Amino acid sequence: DLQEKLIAVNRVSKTVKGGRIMSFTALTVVGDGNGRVGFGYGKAREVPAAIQKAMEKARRNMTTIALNEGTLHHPVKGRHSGSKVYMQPAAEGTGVIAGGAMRAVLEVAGVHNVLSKAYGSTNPINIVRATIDALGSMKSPEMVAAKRGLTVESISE
Amino acid sequence: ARYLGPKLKLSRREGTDLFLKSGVRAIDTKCKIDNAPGVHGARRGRLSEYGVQLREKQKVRRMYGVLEKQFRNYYKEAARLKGNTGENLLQLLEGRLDNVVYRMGFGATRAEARQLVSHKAILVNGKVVNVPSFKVAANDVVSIREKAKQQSRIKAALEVAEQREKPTWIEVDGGKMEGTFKRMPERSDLSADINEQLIVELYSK
Amino acid sequence: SMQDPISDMLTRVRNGQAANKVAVKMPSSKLKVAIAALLKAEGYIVDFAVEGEAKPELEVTLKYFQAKPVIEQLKRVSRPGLRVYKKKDQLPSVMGGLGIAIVSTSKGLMSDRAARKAGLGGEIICYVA
Amino acid sequence: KRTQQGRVVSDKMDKSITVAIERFVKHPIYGKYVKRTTKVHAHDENNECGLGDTVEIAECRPLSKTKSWTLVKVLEKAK
Amino acid sequence: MVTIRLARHGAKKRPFYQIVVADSRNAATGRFIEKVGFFNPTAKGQEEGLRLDLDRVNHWVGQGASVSDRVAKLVKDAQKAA
Amino acid sequence: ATINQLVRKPRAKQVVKSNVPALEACPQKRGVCTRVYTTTPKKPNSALRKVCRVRLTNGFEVTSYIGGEGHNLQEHSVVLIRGGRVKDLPGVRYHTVRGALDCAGVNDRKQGRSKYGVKRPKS
RNA sequence: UAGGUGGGAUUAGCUAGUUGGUGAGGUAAGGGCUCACCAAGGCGACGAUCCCUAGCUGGUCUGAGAGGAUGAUCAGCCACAC
RNA sequence: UUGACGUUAGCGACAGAAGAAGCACCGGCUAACUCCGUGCCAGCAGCCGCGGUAAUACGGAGGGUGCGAGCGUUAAUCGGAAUUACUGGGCGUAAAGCGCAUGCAGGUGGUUUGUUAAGUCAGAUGUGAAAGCCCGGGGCUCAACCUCGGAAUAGCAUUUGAA
Ligand SMILES: CN[C@@H]1[C@H](O)[C@H](NC)[C@H]2O[C@@]3(O)C(=O)C[C@@H](C)O[C@H]3O[C@@H]2[C@H]1O
Repeated sequence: DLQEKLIAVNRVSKTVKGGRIMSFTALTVVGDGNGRVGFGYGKAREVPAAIQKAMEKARRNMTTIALNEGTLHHPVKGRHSGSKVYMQPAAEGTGVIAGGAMRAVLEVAGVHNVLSKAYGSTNPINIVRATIDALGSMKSPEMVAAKRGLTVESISE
Repeated sequence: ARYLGPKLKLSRREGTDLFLKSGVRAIDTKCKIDNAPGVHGARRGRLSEYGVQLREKQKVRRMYGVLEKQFRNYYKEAARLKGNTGENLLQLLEGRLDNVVYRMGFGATRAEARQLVSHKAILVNGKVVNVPSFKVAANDVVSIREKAKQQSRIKAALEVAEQREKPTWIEVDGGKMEGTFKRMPERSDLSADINEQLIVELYSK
Repeated sequence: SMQDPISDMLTRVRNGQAANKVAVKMPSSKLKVAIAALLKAEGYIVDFAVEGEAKPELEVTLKYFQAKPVIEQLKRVSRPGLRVYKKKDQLPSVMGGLGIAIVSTSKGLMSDRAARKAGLGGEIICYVA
Repeated sequence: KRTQQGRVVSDKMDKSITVAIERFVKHPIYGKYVKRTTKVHAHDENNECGLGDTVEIAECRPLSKTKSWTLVKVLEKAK
Repeated sequence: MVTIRLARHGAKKRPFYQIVVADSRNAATGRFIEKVGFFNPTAKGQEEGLRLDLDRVNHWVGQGASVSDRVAKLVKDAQKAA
Repeated sequence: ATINQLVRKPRAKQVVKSNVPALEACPQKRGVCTRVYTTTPKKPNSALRKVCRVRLTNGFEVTSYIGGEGHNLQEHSVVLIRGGRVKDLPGVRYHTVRGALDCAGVNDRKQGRSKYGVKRPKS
């Protein structure tokens, strides 16, 4: 499987005695639409090579997230650098109500119904890190019951 | 208003068939369907998420021949209604009389269907309805007035609709020229080419 | 001055769990012990014990699972500087129902679940998740 | 018998206690509970009460421009 | 005086009357004491033409409420309905 | 800020300002041109930009831009002004509504005509 | 009667029928409502006084909400009629 | 005998595609690109900017996009703005710790028994106009609209409990 999205391309510069070496950063996200998601950030002097590098990096850095059949089990907060993300489970039909970067991550991860907001910096590179920080923080009701030595019933009763 | 202008052009933009002609000739034989309209038609590339969403919304509007103000109201109802906003929107579009006289086969297109409806050809439960956008309910009986039972366009369109797959939520006696909207279609019943999700997303954006 | 012993209890637990401490001791009190009892019931601590008669100390044994601390969140809600009382229909859900909120009702100190089932509101002490 | 308790906060008027009634209210915005105070000139026929006393007053007919409360009962006299 | 009278609501050309107890001095469509029923002069299908709480009508008449001629006829109609 | 601080002094609403103070919250305003001149943009930009000093009905004197190629505005012309900064021209906060009162449509415009007051070409 | 209902502290004191008492008058009716007399009270940092703005409400608009903005039409209340 | 509306709605019958499409935009944001004219001029512009010779930014044209009996502009409110942050922000260096302290009012306050029940919580009763909003219906060919029932009115008063 592995759906791969390109969140951002950006032209960066190193100043040099000559003039300016201009290069390209690519922020990509990969996942299986069913719990795995990874990001990759690649650099190169050509755009295709950056995307390629990012994709390769992404594949290696993928991570399980506990989803509730296309939504979250509970609300989560993420933070990275100055980017803060809130995401909340939603009813089916809602769609991914996330903003930029955050929606790419949620697409490939397999979230179809979520409510989001991104506070603070909306810098793609940081949002993506916050989003996957948050998706990492999610636990299934079973996991939460396992940890508290109770049953899914008793947790919710 | 109703969009009165060239039909296949729309299909070319949307990059698909919207069934805006009767399927007696293949859309590809009547137009360069794989090129968009105009002088930059053979130059397609990156569309934005916004553009992607926009297109999907327009795909569905243009299929059913609804303008934006109406379409946006449908979305608002689909939202208000209980359950899946995406599905509700499709069942709202599928419940329209101009669509329902097309699904039954009285009209060869959804635009002929609409003329039939406007021109007072159609009864619903034996009363004359000439509002395209009327919401045919479950177990309603859409029929053709005895006056119009002799229109050869109708007879034509029935055999055109034989060439398509049957709606399993509509029953039609084309001999008596009456149909029953048995029930509202499910999401499964309709095209899975439609990504309703994107249209919901467009109307949050 | 220390003007919120409950928050001090929670801090001590939160910092203990962070430092991978086995147990945490603090000056005991009724409400501290009551909280500790609920946290045991809900499976967030291992156990507690109140030693001493003159100046009683409380010892919460902390709980780890897969070498992560069981308590993720331990946020105090009703501070001294801003008390928080919710009616039964307005009780906070924590971690989408998977965490507790310790309510103090007039029939004792209970989770938000048990408070809702009891149709009691009360003072919101903290969120445990 | 909807009375209200309070504390005498002036007594210098003849036959009149100013009584400070104290309500504890949640703040509309910020959520904090907050002492707020109604002063309410009551009528004291006998000049019983003294600055500091805790009295129970009851609403009555207007007895002056500012007095439409009356002393029911002194609850706790001052030190 | 207190009167039981029709208060026109509805739309242009489609009058729908609330039967109200009111001080006579008010505008017919303004301050009323109690709504005791309604009268749809052009009711179709399942829509009721006349609801009127006769108990409340009698209550008010017994307190010296007048009835308008129209409400007086609808009271008869609500009694031939009873 | 602490709650008790906010209870003592609540968070202050922010006084916003209109960029079009002369309009006095009206969609347009009539004025009489007192001077119809040209001015040079702020630099990076280079042009001769057609403007009018206008005395409005509310007694404000303001400078309005006169947009589109060519105009018929002398001193004493009665014009309608709307809001609209010209970024290049420091001072100019209003546009002269073309095609309204004494101001005429831009001659021989054929796209965006409504914005310039020109009627539809008789085809 | 109580609570609620704009802005300004580069507006901090304000009040002397003023605040309360007694009696008389007066009113449909309690009441400084008025007068005489006695006392010196009353209000105010939980913002009196002053200044600016403003009819109030049901609602309306916006907002995930909490809020923010607003008070045409309709209905209630108030005020006014060169 | 009583209809202002009134030549009423609603129905039929005729005849014929017959009588009926604009407006903004197409440099990025933002859906839609080319060619000519122009040459820091003329002009554009919400923001970033565009124009000094191959201008997808100016003007026209062709083509396209959006919307449609409208479409644009201006004004105005909220939103986005977590950019006054209660929900929901900050203050080493970005704006922000009073130079330091003492201290009244205020805010807050250790442990514990009992009591009280002001705060808190639960319930009852009264009230919270009607309309509106929302949910189910009902009636207009549909819709707007009208309308029935409910929910709501997060409050307040009285009252009974919990502690
Ligand atoms: C003195 N010779 C210099 C010296 O080799 C410089 N490197 C330290 C070298 O640096 C270059 O290679 C650069 O990259 C910069 C450029 C301006 O000059 C180039 O040529 C530079 C040579 O001219």
